[PDB]
Amino acid sequence: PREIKNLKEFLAICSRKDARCVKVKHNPKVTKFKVRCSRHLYTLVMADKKKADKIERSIHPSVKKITVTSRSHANKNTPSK
Amino acid sequence: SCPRVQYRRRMHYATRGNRMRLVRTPGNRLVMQKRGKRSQGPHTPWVLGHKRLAGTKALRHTKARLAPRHQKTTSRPYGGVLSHEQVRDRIVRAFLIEEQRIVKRALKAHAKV
Amino acid sequence: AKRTVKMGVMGRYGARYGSNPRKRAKKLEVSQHAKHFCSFCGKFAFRRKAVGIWRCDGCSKTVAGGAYTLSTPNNTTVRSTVRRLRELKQS
Amino acid sequence: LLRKYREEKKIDRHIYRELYMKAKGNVFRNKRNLMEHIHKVKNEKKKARQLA
Amino acid sequence: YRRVKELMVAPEGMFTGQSMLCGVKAPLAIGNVLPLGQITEGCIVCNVEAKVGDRGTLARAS
Amino acid sequence: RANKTEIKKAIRKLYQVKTVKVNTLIRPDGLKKAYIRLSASYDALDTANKMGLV
Amino acid sequence: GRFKPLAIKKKYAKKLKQNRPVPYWIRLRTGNRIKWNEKRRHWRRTKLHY
Amino acid sequence: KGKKVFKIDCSIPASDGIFSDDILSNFQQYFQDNVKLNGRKGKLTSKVRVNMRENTLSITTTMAYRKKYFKYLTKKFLKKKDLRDWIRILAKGKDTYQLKYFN
RNA sequence: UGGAAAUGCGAAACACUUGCCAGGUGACCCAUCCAUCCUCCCACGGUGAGCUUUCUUUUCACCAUAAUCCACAUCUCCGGCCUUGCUGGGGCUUGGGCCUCUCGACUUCUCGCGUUACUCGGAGCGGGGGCUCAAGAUUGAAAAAUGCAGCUCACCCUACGUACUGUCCUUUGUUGUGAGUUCGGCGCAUUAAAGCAAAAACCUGGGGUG
RNA sequence: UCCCAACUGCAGACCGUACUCAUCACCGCAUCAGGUCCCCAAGCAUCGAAUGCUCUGGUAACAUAGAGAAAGGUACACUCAGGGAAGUCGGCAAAAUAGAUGCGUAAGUUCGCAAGAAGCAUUGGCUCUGAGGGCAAAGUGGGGGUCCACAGGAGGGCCAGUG
RNA sequence: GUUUGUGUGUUUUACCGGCUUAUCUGAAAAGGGGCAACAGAGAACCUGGGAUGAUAUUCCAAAAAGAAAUUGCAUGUGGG
Repeated sequence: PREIKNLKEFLAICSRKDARCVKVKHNPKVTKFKVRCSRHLYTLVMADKKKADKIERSIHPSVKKITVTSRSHANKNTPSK
Repeated sequence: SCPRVQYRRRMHYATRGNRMRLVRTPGNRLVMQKRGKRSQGPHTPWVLGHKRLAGTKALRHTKARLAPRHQKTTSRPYGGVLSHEQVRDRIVRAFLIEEQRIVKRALKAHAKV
Repeated sequence: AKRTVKMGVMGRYGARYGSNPRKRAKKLEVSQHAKHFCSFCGKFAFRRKAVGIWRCDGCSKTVAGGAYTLSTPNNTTVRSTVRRLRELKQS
Repeated sequence: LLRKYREEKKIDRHIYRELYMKAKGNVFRNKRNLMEHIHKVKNEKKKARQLA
Repeated sequence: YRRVKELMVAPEGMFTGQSMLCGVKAPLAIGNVLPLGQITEGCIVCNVEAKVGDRGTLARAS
Repeated sequence: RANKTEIKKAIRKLYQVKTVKVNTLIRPDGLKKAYIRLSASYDALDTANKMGLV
Repeated sequence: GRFKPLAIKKKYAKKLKQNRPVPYWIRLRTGNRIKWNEKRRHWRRTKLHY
Repeated sequence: KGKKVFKIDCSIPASDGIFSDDILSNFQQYFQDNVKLNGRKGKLTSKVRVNMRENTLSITTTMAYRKKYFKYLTKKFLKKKDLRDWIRILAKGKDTYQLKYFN
């Protein structure tokens, strides 16, 4: 995963042509925006809610993003009962 | 035991080229991994070796393929493999002698006429 | 801390392996290990490796000059001999 | 001890080295002694100074 | 660069690889290689041949 | 005897599909077993009962 | 040992299939002198060796 | 102000007046008491301090301390007063240790 | 293609050839202690579990992977606009520069020694590379992992949910690496090759033939 | 010149793979106390992969067994009075030897040893003490707290407030 | 019109640069054959998995397993 560091630079990524996926992580502080691209998951690390939102807003419709999320249930099963 | 401690490759031995080094895991366990090959390489030149380079990089044989030239680039001729002083020397030595050689010819050149 | 009355290194063999030998040996221990002059760099630091294999610490020069001590009289003499003779040979 | 002293000036170099060797042929026989020693010697230099 | 090598059989202590220029058009440094005949009697040579084209059979010991 | 490749060519053509990946081995059972993930474009169970596999 | 060539892989395979009760359906036929699965290999007796 | 504090929710058994027909009083007295002593026979200590509310006990101290002592203090204690019943303790907050009925 | 220099770089492009590269590029014993990494134990705290009836601070548990950057601030300059510049760890290597140690001295050491005017040492600089770190960042926590617990249709299901918590830090004692054949051994001297970097080379691109 | 970089897209053979690896899977003909190379290795005592118990793990071992307390045996079982090798080919056997510490140590010797030569002496527990290190700030005074300092906080949030 | 700047023509040619048909030149010995290492030398993955009955640094895919690494080869664009 390669980490991305300035907002603009990131925007270019989000439109990388490939840049499959992004994803939003929230933790205390912060929220990581993780982009799924080739060779890596290029990732820009967003603390700030204010800016965060706006940049989050900026998401071109086309944006694939999930936010980091909780117990999905892994979904294995054993095939009796 | 109390650890352990298992083997992550089949050849179990210690071996020269072989090393492993220990880690605490995310599963929080102690664990071997292999710890690669030594700094054998980028010595000086000179006389059974035996010193090392400057700037340009010191590693070992599998690494170099990788190793970048621009990290492998501080330089003067014959001494991309060298750091100053030996090179200074070898310059110097030619230069002068080759003056005296010329001088020698020149000495003899007057004696003839 | 104690350094024996008369045998140096020989302390290793204790009593084993007899006095006359101890004599014979003692002699060479002194010659071979000693630090001995450098030629050009002129200090004594020419140390044996292997079997009389002598590099100068500190001018990093290696001189082949054999056995237990480097350059025999004979050799030297010879060295003169040649000095002379060759010299004469030119002279 | 020596070194720090040296940088402190507490030791002068000649003396520093001397103790170094002296240390090396130890006659300092405990720390306590040595440090003491050093004050005293410094007295001799001061005496020397006063004298001078 | 580009030369001709200069190390083989060991006689006394020059330090290695040295530019000895040889045959009778050798000068006569120690180790230098001159024909024995054209080396002067009483001189002390080492490794003389015998076969000639053997580079020192005789005295090939230490 | 099959090398992986060949198998890959064959099935895709034969079954109108593409496979994300194959692990194979031969057990001394004597047979090569191919573990094939069919792609998302296909469902191995479904596909099973295209064969009419149970 | 750990590894053991394909040929080798073959020898067990071929054998194993023989190391079990003769096909019974056969046994039933007319005039079946048939004692048993004679030649069956085993291991705590009969290592195959080598 | 500087201290370490834990609040002991003793809610369920106190409520049933388990300390011999009480509301937490008797337990308060007992609790301040067993802590180790010397000085020879009849000398007492003065560095830890205790408040009981309507439905809490709070334990505050200037000095830092083992959480370890409480776990004994209660375990050895319930077993000591015959108050063992159906309660079990868990760490509710990193500052509140809770007692519970279950089933 | 930068800086007196040690020594520089997105790319300064330049491949055959070299009686080419004492080029750790493979390559090498043990050996030494020592140093420290690693790991490891102790123990402090602190959490969480579990223990624990006449007595106690008991027990256990308390984590983080490869993989990658190294841009935070000092300082520039605390943010007008921050623009010189991007200056900035430790602690082993060497080098480099200035000064030039001499009445000798320094000098570094556990070790056997050494050094210095063949330039010590001292300062300042350059770099070598175990290591460790550095805003530690990425990784990374996120169902991380771990432990709980509260509830839950239901809790004897279920799906095993659902929801919640907590999930930590100084600190003691073992070992890779420190590169040599690094302490000794030594009538002893510690495979090889494929395998790699570099050089020299320098023919191309900065050209109108004729 | 276009490939002296970049990124990106698109695809990855082959061959191994269980498990055993030994007081039952190996090998002793044999479900054998014999043998058979390699990695890992806690806590405590302590000289310490010792001895020893132990954690962690694993055993809960199995190895026909019970039932039994006689003869004979065997046992890596003891003990013996007085006595002290008479015994015995023979001190075999067995027994006497100890750690450490301190003290101490004859001949001879190839000088190196011989040497734990010899031989003494000491060794608990308790309860104080001593000696033996690292880590800061040379170092200081005066004046100000009738506040002297700022970006930090609390409380004043029933007033017709303001954001 | 100049001179200059810019853009274009499958212009033309000269000249480079390239690339392939193509033609000539053009290497020597313990090495004129090839094997020989299930530990030397020794070229790309890590951890995690409400994960198997019995296998996995191989099973877990796109999103929550993930994150990697490398090769090969394409492609466009970028550097050009």
